[PDB]
Amino acid sequence: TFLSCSQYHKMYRTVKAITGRQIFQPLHALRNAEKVLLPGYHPFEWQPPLKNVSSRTDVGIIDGLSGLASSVDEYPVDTIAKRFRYDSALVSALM
Amino acid sequence: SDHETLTAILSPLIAEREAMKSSELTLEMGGIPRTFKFIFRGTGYDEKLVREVEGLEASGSVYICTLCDTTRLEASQNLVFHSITRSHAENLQRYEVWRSNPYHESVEELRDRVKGVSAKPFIETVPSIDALHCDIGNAAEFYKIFQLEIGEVYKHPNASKEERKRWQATLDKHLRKRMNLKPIMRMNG
Amino acid sequence: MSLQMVTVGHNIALIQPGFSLMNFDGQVFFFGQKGWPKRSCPTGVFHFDIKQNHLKLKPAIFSKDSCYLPPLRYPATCSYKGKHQYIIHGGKTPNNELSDKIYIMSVACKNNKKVTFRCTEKDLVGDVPEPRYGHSIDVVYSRGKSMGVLFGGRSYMPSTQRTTEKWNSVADCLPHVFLIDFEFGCATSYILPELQDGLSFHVSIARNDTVYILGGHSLASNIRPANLYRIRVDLPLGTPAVNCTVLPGGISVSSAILTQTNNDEFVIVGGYQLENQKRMVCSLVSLGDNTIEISEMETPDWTSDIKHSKIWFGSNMGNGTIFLGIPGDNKQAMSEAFYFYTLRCS
Ligand SMILES: [Zn+2]
Repeated sequence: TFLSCSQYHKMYRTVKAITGRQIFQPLHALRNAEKVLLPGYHPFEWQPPLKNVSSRTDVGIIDGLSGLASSVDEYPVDTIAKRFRYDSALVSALM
Repeated sequence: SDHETLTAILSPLIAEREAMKSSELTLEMGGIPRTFKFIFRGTGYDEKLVREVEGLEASGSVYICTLCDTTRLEASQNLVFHSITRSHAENLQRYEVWRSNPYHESVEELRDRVKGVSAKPFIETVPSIDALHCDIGNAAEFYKIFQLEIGEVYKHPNASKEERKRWQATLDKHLRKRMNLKPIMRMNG
Repeated sequence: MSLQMVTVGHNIALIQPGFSLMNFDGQVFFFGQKGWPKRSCPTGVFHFDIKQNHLKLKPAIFSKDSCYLPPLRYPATCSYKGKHQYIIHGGKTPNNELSDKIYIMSVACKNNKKVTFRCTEKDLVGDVPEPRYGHSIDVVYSRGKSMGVLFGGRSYMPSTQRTTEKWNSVADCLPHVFLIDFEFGCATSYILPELQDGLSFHVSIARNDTVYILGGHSLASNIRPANLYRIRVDLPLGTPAVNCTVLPGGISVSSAILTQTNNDEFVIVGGYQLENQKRMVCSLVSLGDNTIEISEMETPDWTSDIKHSKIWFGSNMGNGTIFLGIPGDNKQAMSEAFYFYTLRCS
């Protein structure tokens, strides 16, 4: 429903205030169930392994520039880009 | 169209994409762990992008088909008899022939030899046809042929480029009088 | 010292930072467009002809037998004046690969200001240097022969430590010296034991037997050293020899622009002082027989748009003349992203 967090919290608190029960969940409980659904959560093994590829399986958001050094002597860049890695999002979509 | 930043961002992704075409994947899928292989088909590029990254020139060329190798002028004589004949590595080696210029040919005769390619292929693809822009381009072309055929120019050609705007106006007005259509230019689906 | 502003052609888009201005026969030429060569001119090299502060970038066709070269974006260039020709090595393709091959620019025929260039692909043998950019080549003579000195610059990681999270990162080449024969394209590296730290975007002068290097930008500590180094090569009929000496009285400058303002007399225009300080005050160097003297040049005028900008770039047109370019204005939105200037030295 594309609802922001704050209004979701208000909905939560007034539902718990009206009915006495607890049907919605609080927000920290939301994020700690969210982190199972991004890329970068589950262990896996590339075999035979991949050259030029960091073998850690705890990769979520990194910057898209790949740490492209960018100062006043080099080529000027102006863009922002965020990305996963390919295998990370691939295993997350598979699971 | 800013080619520099686009290359410098997307090249890690094409590095990883080339990397995982020769491996197996192993992970726990609800109980027992299982394995995987992959086959990729980069297809969902429109027409302009695949003319821009695989190594062709801009759109208004003479070599038109991104699959076969024929002149635009050739398709007027022979209509339907070609086949797909454009790999990726072939465009790589043709780029090599372009940069080397072995036979010391002209600019023009070499461009006639290489069949259009004048840039390094940057990415891989499979060759195919996009459906959406096929439909949209056909609709625009039929809109063009109606705006023509109201002007009756099969009998007399080459009128001014103002009466054709008038025929455009009367076609939109009449079709709104017979099908009740709102007038727009960016031809939505 | 005479600044002047300059009007712009219609296809201004071909100018980018990291270009190259070669100067053939009193006739300037432009190379290193942004983006691949379009269908309107497949070479990429253009007539940089300028008249009454209006430039008219006419194209330039090649010979019948040249090798069509991609736009290298930060090459090493120098003047092999031995039948004038230029040398191109290194650079950076638009796909951010890095070639290491050498390209030699020469002329075939000039008939009423319509010129035909001629460039040749040159491959190397021996200890080929790693493909890199920002470095500096220079030619030198001794004892009736000539050789090419090549001082290293920044490059990518090798094929092992290059990781897909740090893919575009960059480290200096190991500060060695490369000597190159162009009669056959022979290569030889030498480990000089006096220069230790890496350096890039330095300024190189060659006076017929000796090569002078100043400025430059170290990466490892990320500073700009205040020194200069004299390199004496020598060409006996036996083995060629390398030698170096640090010399005091240097400056810290990074990515500046040189020009031959007079016979054995040069000027360094400003660059960057600190990581945000663009260097404004320019300098001049008298390059004597075996001495070398840097000195304060008379502080030429700037417009407010120059002294309130943040980055510039440019190169050496050839005769006491440099061409200079800054990006557009964010608070003065109506722009074609770039504006330009020209400095003379008479
Ligand atoms: Zn075809």
